[PDB]
Amino acid sequence: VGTAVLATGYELFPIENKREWGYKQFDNVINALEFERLICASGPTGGHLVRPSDGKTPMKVGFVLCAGSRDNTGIGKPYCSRFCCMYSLKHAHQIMEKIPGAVAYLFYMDIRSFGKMYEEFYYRIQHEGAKFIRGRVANVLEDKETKNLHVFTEDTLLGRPVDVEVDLLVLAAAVQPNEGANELRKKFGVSASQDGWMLEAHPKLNPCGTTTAGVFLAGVCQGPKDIPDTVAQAEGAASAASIPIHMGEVEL
Amino acid sequence: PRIGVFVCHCGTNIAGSMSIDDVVNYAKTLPYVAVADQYQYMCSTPGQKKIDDAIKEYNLTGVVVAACSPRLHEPTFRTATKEGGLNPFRFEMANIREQNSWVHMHGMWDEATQKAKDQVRMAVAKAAKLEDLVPKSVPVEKTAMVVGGGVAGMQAALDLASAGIKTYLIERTPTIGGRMSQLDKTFPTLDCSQCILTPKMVDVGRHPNIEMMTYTEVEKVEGYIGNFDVTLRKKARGVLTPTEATAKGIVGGGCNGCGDCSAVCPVIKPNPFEMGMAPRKAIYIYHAQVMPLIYTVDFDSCVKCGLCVEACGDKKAIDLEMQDEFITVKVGTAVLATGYELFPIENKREWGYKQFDNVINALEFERLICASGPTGGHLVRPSDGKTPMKVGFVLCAGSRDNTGIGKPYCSRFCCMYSLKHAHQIMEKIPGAVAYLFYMDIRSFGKMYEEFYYRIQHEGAKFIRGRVANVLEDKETKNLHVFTEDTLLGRPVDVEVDLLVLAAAVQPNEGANELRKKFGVSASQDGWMLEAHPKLNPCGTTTAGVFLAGVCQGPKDIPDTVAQAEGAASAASIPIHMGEVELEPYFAMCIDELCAGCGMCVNLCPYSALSLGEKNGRTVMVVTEAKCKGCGTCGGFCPGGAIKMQHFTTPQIVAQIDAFFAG
Amino acid sequence: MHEYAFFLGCIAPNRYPGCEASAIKTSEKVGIKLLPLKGASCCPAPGAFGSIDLNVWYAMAARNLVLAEEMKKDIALICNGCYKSIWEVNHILKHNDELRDNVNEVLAEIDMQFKGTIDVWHLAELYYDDKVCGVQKIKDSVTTPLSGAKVAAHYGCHLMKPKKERHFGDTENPMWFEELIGALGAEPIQYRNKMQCCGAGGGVRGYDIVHALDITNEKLINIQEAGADAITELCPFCQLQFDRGQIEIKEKFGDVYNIPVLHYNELLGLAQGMSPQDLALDLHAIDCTPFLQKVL
Amino acid sequence: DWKPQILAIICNWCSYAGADLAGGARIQYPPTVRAIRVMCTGRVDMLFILKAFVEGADGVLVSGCHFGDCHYLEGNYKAAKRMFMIKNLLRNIGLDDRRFRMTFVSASEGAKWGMVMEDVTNTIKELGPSPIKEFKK
Amino acid sequence: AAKSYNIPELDKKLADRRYHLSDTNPEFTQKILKTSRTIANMCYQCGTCTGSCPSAPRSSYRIRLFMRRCVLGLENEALTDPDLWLCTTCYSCTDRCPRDIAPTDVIMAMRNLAFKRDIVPKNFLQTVQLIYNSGHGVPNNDVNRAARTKLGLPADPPTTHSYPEFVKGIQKIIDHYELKENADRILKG
Amino acid sequence: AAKSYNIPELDKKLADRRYHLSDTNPEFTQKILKTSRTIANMCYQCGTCTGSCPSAPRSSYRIRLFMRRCVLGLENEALTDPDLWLCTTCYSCTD
Amino acid sequence: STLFPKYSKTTDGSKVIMEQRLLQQVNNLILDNDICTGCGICSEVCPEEAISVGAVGGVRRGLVDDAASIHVDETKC
Amino acid sequence: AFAVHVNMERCTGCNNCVVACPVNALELNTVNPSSTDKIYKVINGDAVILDVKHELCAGCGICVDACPYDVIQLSGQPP
Ligand SMILES: Cc1cc2nc3c(=O)[nH]c(=O)nc-3n(C[C@H](O)[C@H](O)[C@H](O)COP(=O)(O)OP(=O)(O)OC[C@H]3O[C@@H](n4cnc5c(N)ncnc54)[C@H](O)[C@@H]3O)c2cc1C
Ligand code: SF4
Ligand code: SF4
Ligand code: SF4
Ligand code: SF4
Ligand code: SF4
Ligand code: SF4
Ligand code: SF4
Ligand code: SF4
Ligand code: SF4
Ligand code: SF4
Ligand code: SF4
Ligand code: SF4
Ligand code: SF4
Ligand code: SF4
Ligand code: FES
Repeated sequence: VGTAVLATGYELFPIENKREWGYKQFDNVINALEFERLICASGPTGGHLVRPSDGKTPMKVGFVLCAGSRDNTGIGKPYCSRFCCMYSLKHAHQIMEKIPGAVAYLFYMDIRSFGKMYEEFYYRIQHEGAKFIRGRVANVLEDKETKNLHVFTEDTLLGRPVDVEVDLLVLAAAVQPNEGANELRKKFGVSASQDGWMLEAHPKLNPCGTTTAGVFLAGVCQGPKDIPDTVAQAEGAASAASIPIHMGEVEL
Repeated sequence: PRIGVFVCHCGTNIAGSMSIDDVVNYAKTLPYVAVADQYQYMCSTPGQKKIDDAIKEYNLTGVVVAACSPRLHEPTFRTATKEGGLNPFRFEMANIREQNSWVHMHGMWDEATQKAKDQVRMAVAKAAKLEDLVPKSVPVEKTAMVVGGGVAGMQAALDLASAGIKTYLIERTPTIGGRMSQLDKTFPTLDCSQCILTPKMVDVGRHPNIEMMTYTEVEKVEGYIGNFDVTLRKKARGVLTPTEATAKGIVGGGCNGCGDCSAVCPVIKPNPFEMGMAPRKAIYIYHAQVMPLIYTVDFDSCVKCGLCVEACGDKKAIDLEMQDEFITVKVGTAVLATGYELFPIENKREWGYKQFDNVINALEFERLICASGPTGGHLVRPSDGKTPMKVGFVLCAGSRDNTGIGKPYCSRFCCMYSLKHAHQIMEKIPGAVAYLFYMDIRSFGKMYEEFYYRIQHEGAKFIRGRVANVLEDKETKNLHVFTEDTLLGRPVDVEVDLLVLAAAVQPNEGANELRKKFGVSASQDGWMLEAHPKLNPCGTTTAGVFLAGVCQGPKDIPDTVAQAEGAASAASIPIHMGEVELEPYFAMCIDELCAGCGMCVNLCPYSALSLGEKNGRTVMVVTEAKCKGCGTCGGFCPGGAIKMQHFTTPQIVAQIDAFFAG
Repeated sequence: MHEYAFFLGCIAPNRYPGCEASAIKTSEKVGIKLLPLKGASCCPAPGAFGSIDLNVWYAMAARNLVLAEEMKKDIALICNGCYKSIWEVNHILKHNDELRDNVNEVLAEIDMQFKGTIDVWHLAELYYDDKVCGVQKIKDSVTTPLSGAKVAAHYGCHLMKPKKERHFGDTENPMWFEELIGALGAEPIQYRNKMQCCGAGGGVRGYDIVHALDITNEKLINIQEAGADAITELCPFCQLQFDRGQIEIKEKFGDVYNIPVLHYNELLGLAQGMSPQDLALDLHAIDCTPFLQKVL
Repeated sequence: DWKPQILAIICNWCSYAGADLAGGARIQYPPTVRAIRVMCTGRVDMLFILKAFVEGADGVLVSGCHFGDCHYLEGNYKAAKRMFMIKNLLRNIGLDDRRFRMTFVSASEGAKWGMVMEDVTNTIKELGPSPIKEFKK
Repeated sequence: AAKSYNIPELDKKLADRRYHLSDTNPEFTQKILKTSRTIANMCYQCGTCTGSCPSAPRSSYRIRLFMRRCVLGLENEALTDPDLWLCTTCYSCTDRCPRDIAPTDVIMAMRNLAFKRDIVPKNFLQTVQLIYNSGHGVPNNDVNRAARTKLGLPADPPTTHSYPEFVKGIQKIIDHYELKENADRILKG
Repeated sequence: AAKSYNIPELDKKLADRRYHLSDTNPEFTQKILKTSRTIANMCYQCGTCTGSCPSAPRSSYRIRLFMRRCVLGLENEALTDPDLWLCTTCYSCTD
Repeated sequence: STLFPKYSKTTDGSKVIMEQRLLQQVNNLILDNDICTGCGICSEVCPEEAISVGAVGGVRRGLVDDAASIHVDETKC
Repeated sequence: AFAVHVNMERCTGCNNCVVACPVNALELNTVNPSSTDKIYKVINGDAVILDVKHELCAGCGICVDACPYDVIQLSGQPP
C-alpha cells in the first residue's frame, strides 16, 4: 500500500476501579454503553429499560457525569472525554420520554454543551424536566432489600449535602484508547500523546498527519470526539492520504 | 405492467402496528400486482436477493416496497432494482413505517392497517405508470473556488492545489490569514500564532495551482454542479503587482513593498486589522507579514494628493484612477469559508463596553497583548496608558443568553481564549492577578483540561458567577464588577483596572448575502447549514458547494483545519472523476402540445426555460442541465405541454384516483 | 390642550399636596389638562398589596382603570408605584384572556366591566414626549432660571423596570429625566450607582425599616459625595423614603445630610414661578430653605 | 359509517421531512390523512386539487416550506398564489372553502406536523361529508 | 440527624441538613409557576440576580437560593424563610436574568402562598385594614386637610375620601377574596 | 452595609456580606499551604468532600466552604468559624 | 463592535474641536469660531466633502449658540 | 435652509418678525420679485412659521434680533 489511515476508536475506561461507585458490586449500577444497549429497541430487552436486579421498570435514574474523568488521583483520566455530558443529556431525555413519570437526576460538575445546537439541546432537556444537581458524586450505597442506590454528594449551588435514592445509576465513564491500539501504532511507527492517544504532526495546523510520513489519523483514536468531528477528521485524513497517491511521486 | 409488492416488517417496528398479512393479501388482490411478499429486513442482503429473485421469476415490470421513508432508502432499493434487470426508476416506495406505524402505535390497529392498504394502493398505482429514466451525466470543470482566505480557506486551497486541481482563492481583504493572523499566542500549546501561520501563507502565495485573488468579491453566481459561472469584482486596489505592471508595460516593476508611499501619505485613519487601535495611512498594509505585500490604497479616504506616486517614483506602482474591474470565472465546485465577527456587545448596557474606557473585548485584548500591536506588546490601560495590575475576564458575554439581545449558543472557544489571556497577563505583568467570572468552564478538547489545570496552578482566580453589572469609578477609572460568587454564596465587588469581555461570535458581515448567492440555507443559530448534521458536516444541500471553518459554526483552529480538508476532499471527489450524474427529474417540453405562449418562461428561478424555433413553430426549450426538477412550470402550463419525468400528471392523478378507489 | 384623567394616588394628596397642586398648575401652563378621577382609590399598592394577593391586586387596579374607561379618557400619573399597578394591570388584562374573565366576574358583583380601551401615562413621560409637551415646551414655560443649583435625579424602579415590560429604553444609564431637570435650568449631576433602589419598595419600608434605611443611606452618601443640593424624584414613595428616612436615619444612625427632596412637579412649579407657600414646602421633613436661597 | 377522506400533498424537502421527524419522535395523531409527496409545492397544479375535490375528498391539505425556505428558491410562492385562487373558486362554486388549507411546515417541526394533522381532522369532522358525492348521482 | 429525639433544642441543633427526594413538592412548584407566570424551572443558577440585588449585600437574602428552592420544590424552606420579605421588587434581577426569568415574580407568588399559610408581617395586614376602611393605603388626616385648605385645594381629594359610595364596592372586592376575614383573624393573637 | 455606624447590634445586622479584594490574605494562604503540605489552591469546588463528610449532615460545617475560604484568603472568616472544630479527621474527603 | 476609533466633536468654549482618538495617536481639527468668516472656501476645497456651511449670518452676529459657521463630519474627514 | 422655532407661550403678536424677515420682504419690496413664499404670518395672535420643511430661511438673525421679548430661537445645526 502507498499510504495508511489509522482509525482504531476507543473503549470505556474500567470504572470498577473507582470503588466508591459500586459498579461491579451493585447490580443496578451500569455504564453508558450498557444503558445505550438497554434502551435500544434492538437490544436484549424489547427496548424497555428495566432494573438488572429484578427486571422492574425504574422510576428514578441517576447519571454520574465525569465518572473517572478530570481526575488527577491516578485512577481515572485527567482529561475530559468530550461527549459524556451530551450523551447523558440524551439518556435523560430518553428515559423521561420512554417511562412516563420517571425523573432523571444528573450529578454534574460543568455541563459541557459546546457544539452546534448543543446548548439548545441542554435547554430542551432542562425544559422537559431533568434535575441538574451540581455536585460530583462522593459515594454510592446500596439498600440491602430494595436494591436501590443511595447517591451521596453535595448540591454545591444549594449548599447542602444530598441523599438521592434512585432505582438505576448510570456512570458516564471516561474513554480510553482501544485494546491493542498501542501495539498497532507501534507497528506503524506512530507516537503517543501525553493523554495516551495517538499523536499528530502539528497539534494546531496538522491534526490528521503523523510525524511518520504516509500514516494519517482519523477519529477518536487521536482523541475523543463526536460523530460530526470524527467524520470531518476522517475526510481530512482521506484527503491527506490522497495527496501523494494522485501525484504518484513523493520526494524524500 | 407487472408489479411486485414487498412489505417489510422492519423487525416488528411495522408488524407491531399493523397486520402485515392483511396488507399482503390486499396487495395480492390489487390490480396489476404479480407478486406480493414480505420479509423482516428488506434493506438487508436477503431482502435485495428476494427482490431480485422475484423480478427474475415473475418478469416484473416494476417494484413497490412498503417500508421506511424514501429519503432513507431510495438509493438502496434503486440499486437493488437495477441489479435484477430493471431500470432504477421503475421503483416506488410506500412509507408505512414513519408515517403509519410510529404515529399510529397505540390503541388503533385496523385503522393503521387500512391506512397501510391505502398507501400501498397509491404506490402501486404510481408504479404501474412509471417508466424508464436515465440520469444525466454532466462534465465538471477542473477548477475550484475557495471564498475566504482565513486558515480554513487557505487549508482548503492548499489541499485542492496539492491534489492537482487549479484553485481560485477569493479574499475580500488585501491579505490572506484571517483571525488567526490577529491572534497573538494560541491555546493550548502557546505557540506564536502569527509565526506558525507564516509558512502556510508563503505556500499559498507561491503555489502554481492557486490563483490568489485578494481584495475581490463575488458579485453573482449562476450554474450548477457542472459549471458555475462566477463573476468576481476586482476592487480598485490602486497599486499594481509586478506582473500586472509588466503586462501594462512598466518594465521597472510594480510594488516591492518598500513603504515610501505610506511614509509620505498625510491621511491617517484607523487600522481595521488592529481593531482600530492603531493609525494607518491612506495607502497601507495591515501588518508587516501580509502575504501579498502590495500596499492597497483606501479610495474612500485618499485625497489624491499625489505624494504617493512621487514617492513610488520609477516603480510606478500607484494608479490613483483605477476602477472596479469585473471578471467571470467558470468553476466546477465551490468552498465557502467566510469565518466570523464578534457580536456587538455594546448592546449589553450593563457591561459598559463603549461607555467605560477600560472595558475592551477579546480581539482588542489580543491585539494589545501582541508584540506587533499598537503598543510594544505592553498591555496598558486605554484610559491613561498605565499598566493594569488586576484584570477581569467576563466569560459568556452575550452567549447562552435567551433574552433576545445576546446569542443563545456557546461560542466554543471563549473559555479557552480567556484562560490563554489570563496566563498571558500573569506572565507578562509581574504581580498582576487575573479574575475570571465564569459560568461553566468548557475545556473539552485535547490538552484543554490540562491547560485549565495549569492556569489555575499559576494562580488565576475562578469566580463562578455571571457578571451582573459594571460600574466605573469616576476618578481612577477603575471598574467595579458586581456579581455573586455562587460557590462561596456571597455577592462580590471586585475592582479591576481592566475588564475584558469574552464576547460571542456571529457570522461575518455579508455572509448571508454570499450564501444566498450560492444557494445555501441557514441554521437555527444563523450559521450556514450542512447537508446532514451528523454524517455530512461539510457539504450543503445544493450540490457542488461545501462549507469549511467557523462559517458553519464556531470552532478552534484544529477543528477548522480538519473541516477545511474534509471540504477540500469532498470538492475534489467530482473533479477527479470528471463526470457527475444529475437526478433525472427534469422538465421535458412536448413540442406538438406547446402553443408558444411563453408564459412559463418567467416561472423558472434557474432560467432553464426559453422560447425557441423548432419546425417553424415557436415552442419552449428546456436546458435540461439547468432544470432542477421543482415542477413549477409543469404545474403551471395549462395545455399540459410540460412533462415532469418521475412525477408526471398521469402518475400523480393515478395516485389520487387510487386513493379514492374503494 | 390634551386632556387626561388624573389618577392621584395616596401619598401625593394626603402627605404632599403641593405635588398635586403644582401638577395641575404646571400641566395646565403647558398644553395638558388634568381632570379629576371620580372616586379613584389606592391603586392597590404593588408591594404591600401585591405581596398579599395578586387577584385582589388585579381587581382593584382594574376598577381604577374602568373608572377612567367610563370617563373615556387616558390616565395620567405622577407616581412610579401607581404606574406599576395601573399601567401593568392594564397591559396584562389587555392580553391575558383568562385573567380578563376572572377580573370581570369579580367586578360584575359591583356592576362594572373591564374592556381595555384606554392608555396609561406618567406625567414625566408626557412632558418628555414630543407630540404632547416636549422638552422645548418645558424650556419655554420656565420663567425662573433656577440656575446655579446641583440637582440629583432618582428615577426609581417601577417606571423603567423591567425593560422587557416597559418602553423607556435603557435602564443602565438613562438621561431623559436628566434632560427635564436641565430644561429647568438646574444642572443635573451624576452620582455613583444612580439607578439603585431607594429601599422603600415591596413593603420593606414597613417590614424592616433598618434594612430599608440602610439601602436609602447608601444612596444619600453617594448623592452627598457628588454634591447635590436637592434630589428630584418622580415617585411619592421614593420622596417619602428620602424625606422621612433622612429623619429616621438621623435618629437611628448618626448621619446628617439635610438634602431637600422634591418631586419634579414641585421643581417645575418653582421654575414656572409658583410660590413656596403655594407648593407647601413646609410639609416636608427636610427644610428646603438652603435650596430656595440658592435658586432664588 | 362515515370516515373523513383527507388527502395531503406535501413537498419532499420540508413537509415530508417534518412528517418523518414526527414519526421518528413518536408523535401520535389520528390516521385520517394520506399523503402524495411531490418534490416542491410548486408542482401542485390546481387541477390536482380540483380533481381530488370532485372525486370526493372531504378535505385537501397542501403542505410546504416556509416562505424563503423553499429548496427551489421560490417554488412555494407560486403554490401560495395558486391556493389563494383555489380558495376563491371553491367559495364561489358553493363548496365550503375551509375544506382546503395550505400549511407551511419546516423540516424540524414534527410537533407542528402532528398539530396540523389533528386540526385538519377536527375541522373536516365538524364540516361533515362533502356534498359532491351526493350531488353527482 | 440520626432520628427524631423529641428534645426540641437537640432537634434544632441536629436537624437533618441533607436534601432527600421526599423533600420535593412538585405541587408547590406548579403553583409557583402558575401564579408567577414565569419560566422559573429554567434557572441555571448563574448568580446574576443575586449579583444585582440591593438587599443581598446587607442581609442573608439570596434570590438565587429562592429560585433553587422553587426548582427543587422546597416548600417549608422557602415559605418560612424570614428573608422572603426583604425583596423591594426593584426588578433588577428580572432586568438582567439571561434566561428571561422573573425572580421577583417568583418571590411575589411565594409571598402569596406564605399569606395563605398565615405567615405574613403585620404592616401588610394593617394596610389591608386601612384600604378596607377608606380605600386608601395612606389616608388623609386633619393636619393635611388644613394644609390642603391653605393651599387652595378642597379639604379632601376627589378620591373615595370624598366619594364614600365606592368604598362599599372596594369592600365587596376585598370580601370576595376574604382578605379582610383573614387579615383580622391573623392580627387577632 | 453603607458604612460603620458604631451601634453594635446594627453593625451585626447590616454587616457587609459582599466580598472585596481587600478581604484576601495571600500570606494566610501561603501559611496554610506550607503547614498543610497539600495543593489546596487547586480545588475546583466539586463538592465531593462535603458529600462524604459525616459532620455535614448534622451541622453547618462545610469543608468545601473552608477550602474556598483558604483559596480566597478569607482569614478571620475561616479561623473564627466555630465549625472549625467539628472535623473528626476521618479523612474521607482526602480519600 | 470595536471602540477605539473614537470620533468626538466638542465645543470647548469658542473653539470647536473635532477629534479622532486612538490609543496613542490623535487627530485634532480645531476651528476657531471667533475668526471664521462664513466663506465656503473650506467646503469647496475639502477633498473628502465633509465640511458644510451653517447659519453664517446668525453665527457671525452672535444670535446662534448651538452651532458654528461650519459643520465638519469628523467621521468623513 | 435652517430651522426657526417660535415660543408660542410668550409671543404677543407684535408682527415685527413678519415685517423684518428679508424673505418675507422679497415679494413687495424687490424689483421683479423672485420668490413669493413667506416664513412667518401671525395667525390668532402668535407667529406661525409656514416654512414647515425648512427650505427658505437663511440664518440671517434679523428675526431673532427683531422680536422685542426674545422668543425666536434660531437653530444653526441640521434638524
Ligand atoms: C479572541 C479570539 C482568540 C482566539 N484564540 C484562539 C486560539 O488561541 N486558538 C485557536 O485554536 N483558536 C482561537 N480562536 C478561534 C480562531 O480564531 C478560529 O478557530 C479560526 O480563526 C477560524 O478561521 P476561519 O478561516 O474559519 O475564519 P476567519 O479566520 O475569520 O477567516 C475568514 C476569512 O474570510 C474572509 N471573508 C469573509 N467574508 C468574505 C467574503 N464574503 N468574501 C471573501 N472573503 C471573505 C475574511 O476576511 C477572513 O479573511 C480565537 C478566536 C478569538 C475571537
Ligand atoms: S464531557 Fe462532561 S461528563 Fe464527560 S468528562 Fe467532560 S465534563 Fe465530564
Ligand atoms: S427497509 Fe426500512 S422498514 Fe424495512 S427493515 Fe430496513 S429500515 Fe426497517
Ligand atoms: S512606494 Fe510604490 S513600490 Fe513602494 S510600497 Fe508604495 S506602492 Fe509599493
Ligand atoms: S494620493 Fe495622497 S492621500 Fe492618497 S495615498 Fe497618495 S499620498 Fe496618501
Ligand atoms: S465557550 Fe465558555 S465563555 Fe464562550 S460562550 Fe461557551 S461557556 Fe461561555
Ligand atoms: S410549455 Fe405551456 S406555458 Fe410554456 S410556452 Fe408552451 S404552452 Fe406556454
Ligand atoms: S422544473 Fe421547470 S421551473 Fe423548475 S427548474 Fe426545472 S424548468 Fe425551471
Ligand atoms: S439570573 Fe436568572 S438564570 Fe441566573 S440564577 Fe438568577 S434566576 Fe437563575
Ligand atoms: S426585585 Fe427583589 S430579588 Fe430582584 S434585585 Fe430587586 S430586591 Fe433583589
Ligand atoms: S477539596 Fe473538595 S471541593 Fe475541592 S476538589 Fe477536592 S473534593 Fe472537590
Ligand atoms: S476529615 Fe472527615 S469530618 Fe473532616 S472534613 Fe473530611 S470528611 Fe469531613
Ligand atoms: S469658513 Fe472655512 S475657509 Fe472660511 S474662514 Fe472659516 S474655516 Fe476658513
Ligand atoms: S433667519 Fe432671516 S431668513 Fe430666516 S426666518 Fe429669520 S429673518 Fe427670515
Ligand atoms: S416678533 Fe416675537 S413676539 Fe412678535 S410675533 Fe414674532 S415671535 Fe411673536
Ligand atoms: S421544497 Fe417544499 S415548498 Fe418547495
